[PDB]
Amino acid sequence: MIYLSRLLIDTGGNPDRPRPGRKWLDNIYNVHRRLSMAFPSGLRREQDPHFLKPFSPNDFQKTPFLFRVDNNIDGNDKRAIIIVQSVLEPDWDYCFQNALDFLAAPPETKEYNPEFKAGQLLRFRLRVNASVRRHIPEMVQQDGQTIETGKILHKRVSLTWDASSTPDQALADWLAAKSPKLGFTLQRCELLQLGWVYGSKPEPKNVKVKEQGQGYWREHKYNPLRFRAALLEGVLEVDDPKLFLKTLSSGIGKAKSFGFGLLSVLPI
RNA sequence: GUGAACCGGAUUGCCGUCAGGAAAUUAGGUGCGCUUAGCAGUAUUCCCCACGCUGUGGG
Repeated sequence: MIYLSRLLIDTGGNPDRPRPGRKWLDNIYNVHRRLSMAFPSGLRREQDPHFLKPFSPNDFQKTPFLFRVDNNIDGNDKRAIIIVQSVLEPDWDYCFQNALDFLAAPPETKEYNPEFKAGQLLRFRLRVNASVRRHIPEMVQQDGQTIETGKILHKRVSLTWDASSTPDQALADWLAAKSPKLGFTLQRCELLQLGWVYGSKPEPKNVKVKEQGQGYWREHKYNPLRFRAALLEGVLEVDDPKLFLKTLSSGIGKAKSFGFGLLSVLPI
């Protein structure tokens, strides 16, 4: 079975007061870490019932869950929705017990058993990371002059199109190229949002040796994280019920640890 | 093992009954925070592993 969970954030109100929930969404790494803190081990929960001990990733279960962040929901109020799809039951009352300021509504969870027959029309929403891997010559310095270096870099960069092609056509072709393998066939696809997603990651770096021995003194260095994001919505038709269920709960692209793979399907 | 050694200033006691700081006070007169900007139609996306001469998988 699948577990589907929904979280709500205000992202509104008085701008002259602290808003930890709205500020929490400025870094995708922080969002991923906070969502990962919702799956504690059976020993950590017994030892620390209040989540008041130092946080170590080795004490939390590893499981490839997926999530997406949606915005602009109305009713005279602003809302940001976080939708999480997982293969395990989340523990929201352990993750947000000391951070109830973050949310504007209690978390909700439910079961999900999608059974689809062959040749069924579905309405889908999903966000992609438009990335391709290429060999790039290394240009450096640019101190008024460009100096080339002989090394060729294997780098994952953004998807590009020609001057006579619209981004929508390029993305539709790029998705229809792989849609045979995933297990569905498109009928219409339109691009809604195209942009970037940013984040920062801490990394330990050694500085000096310990006089008493047994380790170093260490410090933190921050590494940037940039991704190309494109949101799509449209209609699809199931080819075979076997590969489609594998496409779900797995992702349809890269950067799946930063909310970049999730298929949302409605029966039309 | 020294004008040194042995060596208690000790026993008893309430400072209690008395007291209005009180009559009177406007802190008022004058003042633009103003000149400025796509979260988007791109030409390298920070790191690692495997298969090829771009496609999978992890942060």
